[PDB]
Amino acid sequence: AVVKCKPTSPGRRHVVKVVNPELHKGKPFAPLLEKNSKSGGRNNNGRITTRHIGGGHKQAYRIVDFKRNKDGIPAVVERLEYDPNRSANIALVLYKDGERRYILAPKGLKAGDQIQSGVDAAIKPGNTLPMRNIPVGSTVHNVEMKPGKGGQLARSAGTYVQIVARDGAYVTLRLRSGEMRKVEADCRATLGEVGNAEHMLRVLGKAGAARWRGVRPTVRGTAMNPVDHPHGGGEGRNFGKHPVTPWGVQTKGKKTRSNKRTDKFIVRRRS
Amino acid sequence: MIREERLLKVLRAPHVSEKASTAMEKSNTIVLKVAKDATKAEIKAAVQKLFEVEVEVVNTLVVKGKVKRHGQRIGRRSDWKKAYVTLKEGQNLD
Amino acid sequence: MKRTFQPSVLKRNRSHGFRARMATKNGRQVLARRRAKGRARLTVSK
RNA sequence: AGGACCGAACCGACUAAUGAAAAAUUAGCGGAUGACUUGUGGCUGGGGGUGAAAGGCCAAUCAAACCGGGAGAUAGCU
RNA sequence: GCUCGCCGGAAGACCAAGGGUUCCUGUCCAACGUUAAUCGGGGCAGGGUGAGUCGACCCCUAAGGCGAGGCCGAAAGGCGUAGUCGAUGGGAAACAGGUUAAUAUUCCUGUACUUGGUGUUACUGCGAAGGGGGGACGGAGAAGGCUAUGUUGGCCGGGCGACGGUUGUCCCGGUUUAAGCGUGUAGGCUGGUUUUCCAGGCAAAUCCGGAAAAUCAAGGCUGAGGCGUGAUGACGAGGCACUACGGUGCUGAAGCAACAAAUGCCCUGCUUCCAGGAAAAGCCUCUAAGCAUCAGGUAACAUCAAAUCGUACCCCAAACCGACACGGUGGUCAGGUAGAGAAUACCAAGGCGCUUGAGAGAACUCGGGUGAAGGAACUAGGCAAAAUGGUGCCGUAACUUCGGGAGAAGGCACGCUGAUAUGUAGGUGAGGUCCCUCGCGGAUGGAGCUGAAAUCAGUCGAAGAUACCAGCUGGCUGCAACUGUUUAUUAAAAACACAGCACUGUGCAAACACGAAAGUGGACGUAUACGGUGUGACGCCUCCCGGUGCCGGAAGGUUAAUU
Repeated sequence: AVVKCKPTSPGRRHVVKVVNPELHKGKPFAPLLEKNSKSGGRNNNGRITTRHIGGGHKQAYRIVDFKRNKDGIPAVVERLEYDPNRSANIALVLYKDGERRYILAPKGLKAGDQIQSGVDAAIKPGNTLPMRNIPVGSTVHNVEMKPGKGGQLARSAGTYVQIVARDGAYVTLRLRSGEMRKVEADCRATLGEVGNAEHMLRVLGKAGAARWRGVRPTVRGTAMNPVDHPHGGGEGRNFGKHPVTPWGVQTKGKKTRSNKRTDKFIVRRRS
Repeated sequence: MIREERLLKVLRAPHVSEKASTAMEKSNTIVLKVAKDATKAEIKAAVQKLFEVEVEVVNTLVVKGKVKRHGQRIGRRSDWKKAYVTLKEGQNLD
Repeated sequence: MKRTFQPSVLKRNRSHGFRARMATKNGRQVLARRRAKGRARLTVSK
């Protein structure tokens, strides 16, 4: 649930927590963990390639299963867990054969729930099956774009995709953006919405919170000198130019999709 | 097994000093100048063969060379290896 | 006042020492130049 | 509980008067569980870096570092 | 040498880094030392650094570096796989005393430990580049148990006072002892043991994981400290022999108890929070290829082994970074009295008086003290000074986002003595007595020890938070919500940032960015996400598309290479 924190200090006043009690209070499943060091938004050349990334808390990498290939073995959900690497919550499941995996926790899922991958599997939340097997009109998440690859669409805290149509070897998805997109019908997909839907109701409430999430501050181009950004300079507050990136490209409105290889799959762009 | 020839080369001199004398008298320990490359075992071997005397143990150390000045010109003395060799009880050395 | 030079031997060696110089072409060139000049201390190496 | 409060260390540098000091002093002053501070090592290189943005900082050097070279640049000027 | 003064969370002690002989001894005083110098971190000579257990090396890895092939690139070269390097992190082992002019966990004395071989007898499934476990981990908070350490008493040794008193409820000193081995406690974690099966752990697995079934409620792991031993020893106040006045040799009493007590240890624990908290080896275990009655494994016992390099000295500084014998510099140690305290004051241990002195006692300058009457009249401005300043209790407005405002404001009490109470409330807790699955056990018991706070009564002073230490307060108002950041060295702000808001791009080989490219970041993220732009908490809110941009359109006009 969302919880507005009492204003016992400024910087706590405007804080709203999203507190789920059903998460695992404990150390995560250590076999599925692995190291994940921070970039600082800097590439192999050592240059900053993406501004405003830096610091934040140490995090392990939970190895989430997005491919979801244990066909026919029924799994049972052991627990829901906090993943620092994503807006969703993950769920530690236990297959009948003794293997454990992390998956994206879907909306209704909780400890004890049984889930299943495969063509044969029951059309119920958390179950995973090819989109030719999934009924049209259903909400799905963790959608593969290429068969066998692993789920790429609808992974974020409260997302889901609608299967609007199945026309032969393809199905048309209504993506969360509003883009309609053709996808091969043999591509896999998990039933239902992804879990942590009140994630968006959280409000950080102070500068420090942002920092804790590894986000360094962002300086406004207009606050700079002309040598630094296109918006810089001016005595007092001036801004007599069309908005643009730090590299001079228009920012308010100018489209930047150039991919002519996948234009065929996009049925309708978002609006 | 150290070679005879090697052994002969190892041991450079006896070291005369107050401390050395004290060591000799009280602790039955002789203070030698040895080759800088000479390991402890080798030194011990040399002592045993060349002075005919049982060795309890060898402690070594490297003495660093002093920097000196001959007139205006600066110049460093050589480093050299000192060895305290403790002889077994009752071993009297000439 | 914390002055600019704050010595550290390992750091010095890694930065400027012989092996570092050797490692790259430009470093090598520098060494060569030094040699040509007649430098006694070819590198920072003690 | 807290980018909560008072306050030493520690980090800073608002007022003051005053070479030992190429930016310090003494007296007060701000922060002091954090967007804190600090050791060691690492990475980013010059129209390049880095910048909670002052054209700041990049070895007492910065509206384009230093070293060497083109080079005895050119100087209707002194 | 005797006084005096200063530091004492340091101006003391021990290290790292850095330096590199500055250490110690003798000797010399030209230069160096802001003066003199017999002295010196100066000159010259000699001496000095001892390790299986400390550190490096070594084994393991992090960020990152290099990188066979490889991919990419006019050349140079870039990126990167296998790998291999890389500590600031993980990995076996030593303590006490004694000694040098100068080293010591390194020498000596005592008492220990480790992991390797080799050989043994005893046994008999061993075996990895692989599987599993483990190592292995955050912040904050709270205690409880402890010790370091200190205080008092007891004990032991010495003392009987340069001036009134001082054979006592008097004075001074000491009262120390390790690792190791044994015990396995306060306490923490977990249900164990056996059997059966199984699409999992790249193959196999007797291991792990998962299913069942049986049976027993104690099983195991962890763990400070204490106690015992170690120790008939060592050390020991000071006494006693020699004396090159440096010291050397002999000798040696007591060596207990209580209370207080860490920020250290149990604690890598527990509780809790969200921001969700390295890796790999050593270590344990499982098997595969294999070998097969051999090796290898564990078992004690014997023996051999542990090389190499560092070890002086300075290390908040006269030895390092600052041209100087001139501010900066990470870690560890942390006594007493007062105190909340690592603040402050005075002291201990220990270390220093800052390498020019001597006079004088003008103006003026610096740093301080006090000041009649007035009290901001000063001045751009109360700048600077002055003042306020503690604990407890009473009391406290507007306005408010209901948290605040607030330590609002303002007041009262405060010492010492006695009594309450030859020391209370509390804290601690010995004998005795009882129980007992027997121990570091449980009950009862209260000796002794420690010990606030208050009330009443008296009492001294001008003054009792007496020194040091230690808020000035209130009223109206601009700006920025707030904590933060910034021009190293004339600007700390109203500037930047900020949570929040909006627009806009981006469907994943994402947009975008760094790269002739390969590739990398974005992100092991996927539209509740990421980028860019503006605005800047919260509250109430927020006409013009003609111009310039952007978005969409494509009928016509115009329009490149090409032909």
